[PDB]
Amino acid sequence: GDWITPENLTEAIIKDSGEDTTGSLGVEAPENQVALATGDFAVQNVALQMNLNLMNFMSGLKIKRIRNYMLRCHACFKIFPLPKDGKPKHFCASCGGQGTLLRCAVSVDSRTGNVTPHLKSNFQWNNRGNRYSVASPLSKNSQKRYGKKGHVHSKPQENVILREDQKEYEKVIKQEEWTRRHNEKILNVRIGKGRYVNSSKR
Amino acid sequence: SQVFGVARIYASFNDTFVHVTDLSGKETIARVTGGMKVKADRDESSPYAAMLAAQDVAAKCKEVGITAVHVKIRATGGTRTKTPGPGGQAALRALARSGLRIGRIEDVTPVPSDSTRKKGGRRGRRL
Amino acid sequence: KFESRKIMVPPHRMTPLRNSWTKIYPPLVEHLKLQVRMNLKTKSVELRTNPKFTTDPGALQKGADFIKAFTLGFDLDDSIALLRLDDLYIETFEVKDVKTLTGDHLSRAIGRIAGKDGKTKFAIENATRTRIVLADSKIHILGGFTHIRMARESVVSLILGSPPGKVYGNLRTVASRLKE
Amino acid sequence: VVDPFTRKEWFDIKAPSTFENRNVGKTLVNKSTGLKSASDALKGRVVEVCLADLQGSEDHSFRKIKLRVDEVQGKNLLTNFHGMDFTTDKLRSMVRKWQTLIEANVTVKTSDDYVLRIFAIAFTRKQANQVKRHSYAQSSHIRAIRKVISEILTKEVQGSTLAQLTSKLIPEVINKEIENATKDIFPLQNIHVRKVKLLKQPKFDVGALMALHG
RNA sequence: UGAAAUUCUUGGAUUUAUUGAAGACUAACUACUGCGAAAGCAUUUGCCAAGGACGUUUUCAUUAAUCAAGAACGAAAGUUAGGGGAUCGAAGAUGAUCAGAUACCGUCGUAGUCUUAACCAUAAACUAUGCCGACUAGGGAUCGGGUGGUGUUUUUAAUGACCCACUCGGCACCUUACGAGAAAUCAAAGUCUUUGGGUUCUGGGGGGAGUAUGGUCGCAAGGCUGAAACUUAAAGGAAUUGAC
Ligand SMILES: [Zn+2]
Repeated sequence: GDWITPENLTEAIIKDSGEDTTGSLGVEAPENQVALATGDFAVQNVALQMNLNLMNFMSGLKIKRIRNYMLRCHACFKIFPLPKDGKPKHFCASCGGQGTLLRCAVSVDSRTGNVTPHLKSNFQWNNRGNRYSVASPLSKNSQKRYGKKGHVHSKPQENVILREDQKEYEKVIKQEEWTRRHNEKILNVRIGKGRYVNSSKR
Repeated sequence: SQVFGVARIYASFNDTFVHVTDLSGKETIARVTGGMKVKADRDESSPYAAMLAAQDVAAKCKEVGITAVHVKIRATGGTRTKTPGPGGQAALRALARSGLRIGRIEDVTPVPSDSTRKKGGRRGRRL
Repeated sequence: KFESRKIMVPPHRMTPLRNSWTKIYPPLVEHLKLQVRMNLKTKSVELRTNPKFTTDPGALQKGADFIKAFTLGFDLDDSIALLRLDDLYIETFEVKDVKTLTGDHLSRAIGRIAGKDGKTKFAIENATRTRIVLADSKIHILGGFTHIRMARESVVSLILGSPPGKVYGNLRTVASRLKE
Repeated sequence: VVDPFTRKEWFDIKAPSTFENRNVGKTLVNKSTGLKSASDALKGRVVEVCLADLQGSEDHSFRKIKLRVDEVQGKNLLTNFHGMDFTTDKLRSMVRKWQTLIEANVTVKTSDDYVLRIFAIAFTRKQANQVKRHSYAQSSHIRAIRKVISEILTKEVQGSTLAQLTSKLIPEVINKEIENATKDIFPLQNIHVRKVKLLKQPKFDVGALMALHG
């Protein structure tokens, strides 16, 4: 690995944000009247295709082409910017596919202004856990399990999350934010069933 | 020169031993045990007593001229329990602050491939 | 001039560590002034002391103990007490040390410690000011020396088979004696 | 009151030339007398040292060496190889759920007719594209693997010396040979020679010992 | 140990180091995995004989299902004789008798625990669910075998390991209720007042009582079979609510 030290600490903290502290990371490449030095790929992405000038502040040269990562849904083939927590969202915002977003290598050119994905030509698809038995809400079995006490507010006859706009989903995303802030100042969840749903748990 | 010794710590219920030897283990430089530094049986296992014993050993090492020490930590093992108790943890903390250098550290508790019968009968016994 | 300790993380704990990594090194590097790195070649973390900017010999042990508690499975905010306080210890044992029991007898025994919804474990951690984790057959108890013993002697009686109701009564007695 | 440490004398331990650096450390004995000689108390007296010290590289740190004192001269203790072992923490790191543990051992005689016993360990592993969890082997495979390993060990001994064997263990070249031979049977990982224990040894001579020193 | 005493020790206990002997056991890996009629079975290698499933355009041609009498096997403890005798340890001999969480604790130790040759025939020997056959139901996980793939890797083929689809057999799981049930619950505990696929065993309110007596098996301890007089209004199952 690499040693963290009390001198290096601030740089390491920035690296864990995902920002390029080194400069020239993945760089592949009216006169010079303005230039921008920045280490954030999200800003760089906008700058390049608007035909702005980017400055490699580690070296003093303008950048024409760069390679980085973005998300791509393999169902509908649409491309999305990588969120700043650095992992996929659960649902595709276009087609509503569940878990279909994969991180994909991408290149950008000032010259063309276009965006190009790079695909692994020998990809093997994994299909473990795509299909499984799930309860139906209107079965006679379900109506017996529901019980005689009406809606139980503790252990709330749990219903699985399967849609983006299901009201159950709205709670978990905001509650996740709340628990984050509470725990961090005091110190100062998963959806679907995963691949192995079909293997019995003792 | 550092001139390494080796420290053997044996912690159990009821008492703790600190012990230090030449690198070959044949010659013993100092010992002292928890029961030497306290007035009553119920206190022999306490962490407090273990700290005193470790401070005493550290002094005598410097007098002979030992300046660094490897450490081998041990529990009773065998058919008994395997992990060093808090009285052993306390002794290790005290040595680290004594100003001796600590070399490599290793756990040497004896574990059987498979054992003879444990004392206590079929109904179990309060450990 | 240099001294270090290397300690290893077992695989089921690996992912929790990654998710927390940005939380644990700032307290070590700032408050203890140690230096640290995660060595993914061997699934270990390494703590190293620089003699030029460190305060006292106790720093290096505190750091290792803090990380050691985390790999045993204590919560991050429970482990952090080992940086702040000075007299906390860990004790551990496994149920086969108390009584030899094997099949469904073994499963029922650890169920008897947790209790329904964990409520029995939660009770023990309140009547004695301590934290408890159950990692299959092994129990770890974190706390002060005299509190640890009070916890041990009551978890033991559950695995010897006493009914939970009888144990709740004992916890009431111990709690009042601490009040005195 | 004797205060025995006034009576003690220090000596230096010298490792044989097979290892990188040879100043191991010091030991002490009570100062000799005409009544009985100190040298009889020095002979034997095994010493255990981390291999990462002898070679000066930290990647050796999980292996330990035993050295036996055989000769005394000039307040130097001159020593010879006596055994090898793993640290107990490392061994517990390897043993994990959802895989098979394979062991083999054999007893064999060197060309200079030391008699020793040697232990090997290996674990099964997943293929890069596996999807199932637990990577177990069938018992027909385990016998075949165990047979191949025993064949290799019994030909790497009958190397010309006990010393030559030591020169093989340090760079751990034996691990790579087993890797190639089993490649066709099953994918394996963490192949190691775990332990060497010396059972019997020839009648002593000084000639060989001095060749390993100066 | 909750606290302590009996006990061991300046001839050196406990602790450290180098060697040796004996008897028992087979950790981690170890799981909602495997094998066997059941009891039950886990270190390596060799020999001996047996077994299920699968594959089959091989062979015989009803040779089958269940089962009184009768027969083989049957945990632990226990009995008779020889061997062995590390550990633990009914009985026995001893230390303390204080203290309500730790209220049952410490030391030594006979038979036994292991084995050879004969006995015994019990267990919550439990899935508390007799065996054979047909139908009502679907999914993907796993163990063994087989078929297909322009599939991946080992390598330039074959084989091995892995991936995808299909199929026979097995230990389980999730979903489903035409149904069943007093309910808990149930892939059988379904196809039963719309009552009949074949066949073996057992019960008839609670005690007296698994007692007495006869027989039979056993060295013994005991096993198998097994009453009546008399007495009594309940004993029992599942599931609701919640006093001081
Ligand atoms: Zn999409």
